[PDB]
Amino acid sequence: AVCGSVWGQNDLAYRCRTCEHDPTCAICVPCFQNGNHKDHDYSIMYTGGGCCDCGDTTAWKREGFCSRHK
Ligand SMILES: [Zn+2]
Ligand SMILES: [Zn+2]
Ligand SMILES: [Zn+2]
Repeated sequence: AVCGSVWGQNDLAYRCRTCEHDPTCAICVPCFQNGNHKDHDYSIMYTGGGCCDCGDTTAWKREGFCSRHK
């Protein structure tokens, strides 16, 4: 249902300003790759570590969920 990926400080992840509900939101690289963000305002970057928001309706717009957590 909600991605259980976690990553550390020096691990890349994705922000998407089109899909996020808060600037602190982020999704893991595989969730980004398996979703649809063309023409979105997204950036690969470091986030200080985190837990993936893919699948969480409180953190991420449903249209931005990957195929595996939709
Ligand atoms: Zn997006
Ligand atoms: Zn994920
Ligand atoms: Zn996902």
